[PDB]
Amino acid sequence: AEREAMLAKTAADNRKSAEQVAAAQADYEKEMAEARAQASALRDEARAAGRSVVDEK
Amino acid sequence: TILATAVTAVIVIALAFYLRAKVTSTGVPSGVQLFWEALTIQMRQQIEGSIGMKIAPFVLPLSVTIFVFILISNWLAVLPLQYLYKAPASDINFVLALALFVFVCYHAAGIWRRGIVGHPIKVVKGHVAFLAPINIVEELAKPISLALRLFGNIFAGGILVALIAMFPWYIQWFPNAVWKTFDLFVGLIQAFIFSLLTILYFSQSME
Repeated sequence: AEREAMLAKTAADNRKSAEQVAAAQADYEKEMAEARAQASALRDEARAAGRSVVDEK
Repeated sequence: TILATAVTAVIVIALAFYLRAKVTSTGVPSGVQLFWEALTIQMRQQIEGSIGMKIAPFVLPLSVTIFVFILISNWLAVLPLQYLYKAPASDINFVLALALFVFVCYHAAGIWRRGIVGHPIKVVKGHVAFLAPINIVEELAKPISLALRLFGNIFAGGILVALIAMFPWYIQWFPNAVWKTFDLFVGLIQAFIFSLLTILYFSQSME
């Protein structure tokens, strides 16, 4: 049962390694996307505030 | 005869001793690990194929002890003790004890499964009720077939090794060599046969 479990753990660790590598790239890009969204939010907020200040002045 | 069997018990026991010493699941196996494992996994695949390990697991140790016991007996019969040793199966007592124990074990396991009141009638009626009176002979045949076979073949050697000895030595070396050469194979095959038919009798005894 342990010689079979070494072969089963070879497959389980191989697929878990590919899943965790894919999750590492997908979490890296998911954080990058949230960062892009926050940056664009701050940029459009700055533009809106500038336009509001322009019309107020 | 008892000594001829005691030698085989002590060899098999020393091998189990060596296995208890050596065994590694995490590491590279020695010879004894590979031999024990190949025998146990063959019988395990066989029992799994017919009954399932979960319904009758208790047969695996009996099968493996039978196989190693009779295999070592026959192989030891080859070693050139000719001049005290003679194969134990040559004596009806050994084969009787073995086959009779197998018989009582699997029949008592069938009774234990279905019950003392239930298993005999189901065994008699068997696979087809029209065969009910034949099944008894099919039942009574099961033990005898096991015994007189293992006897009949190994005895057939015990005599022949003596009959060849009738020769002069120069003629003698050739037939004895051929016979023992093929006797290794025949003994191994009869051991596999005994164990496999024991498994199959267990299986059909359950269902």
